[PDB]
Amino acid sequence: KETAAAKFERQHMDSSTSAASSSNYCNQMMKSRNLTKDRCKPVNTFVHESLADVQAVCSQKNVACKNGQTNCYQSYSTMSITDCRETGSSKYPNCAYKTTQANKHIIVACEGNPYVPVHFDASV
Amino acid sequence: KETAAAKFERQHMDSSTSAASSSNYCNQMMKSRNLTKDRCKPVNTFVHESLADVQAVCSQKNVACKNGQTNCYQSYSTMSITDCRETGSSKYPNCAYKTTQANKHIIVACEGNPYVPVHFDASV
Ligand SMILES: [Cl-]
Ligand SMILES: [Cl-]
Repeated sequence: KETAAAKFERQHMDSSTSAASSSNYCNQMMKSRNLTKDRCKPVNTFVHESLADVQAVCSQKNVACKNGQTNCYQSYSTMSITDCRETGSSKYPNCAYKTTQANKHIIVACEGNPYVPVHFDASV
Repeated sequence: KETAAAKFERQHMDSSTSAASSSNYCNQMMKSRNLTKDRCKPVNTFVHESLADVQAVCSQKNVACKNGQTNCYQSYSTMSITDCRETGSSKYPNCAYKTTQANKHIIVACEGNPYVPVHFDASV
């Protein structure tokens, strides 16, 4: 079984690009990170910063999670992110995504020792 | 019982200001929109655009909702928004919120006739 920290890395980290460079970014990344294996994951955000910068958010601003838990943290700075969301034309196994690049604060849930991101809650 | 459309208006519309003007915006708005009545709503976004502009999103870009439903729409343009999230010092009945102003696309779920926003899904 994949650890929670490792799943977060796979689903939400893309440190190898500064930003989405085209409309096809999401189609490509959703496939390669294995998020379209048996069904199309409807919504998923990738963060274009170093793993260290994202892990650091776990010691930044403590805020409520949307679900009411108290282990969420909001980045002090904005980060480059890409939101991927299925389009109307999307139908497994032919998943199709809209790519939206933005620079926003991120909010992650953190857990464990070391205390690291395990869920992506939202961007602001 | 409040209708779904009316609840969306109460929870998510603030057309009377162009933007949050101070750190106390959320404390004030969460109280006055009756979102701290019996418990502190952990997270809530207000949109600083006309009701008509927000309703119009229901005929803009169709995208997946985070929960996998297909009735979500992403605004073509960015909108002024304020995210309100409970802080660590927050404890009912003394709710306390962090105010974060941003200009982002909004994503809403739409339902009914007329086809209007009934949930705020996310911002991008
Ligand atoms: Cl996500
Ligand atoms: Cl919200």
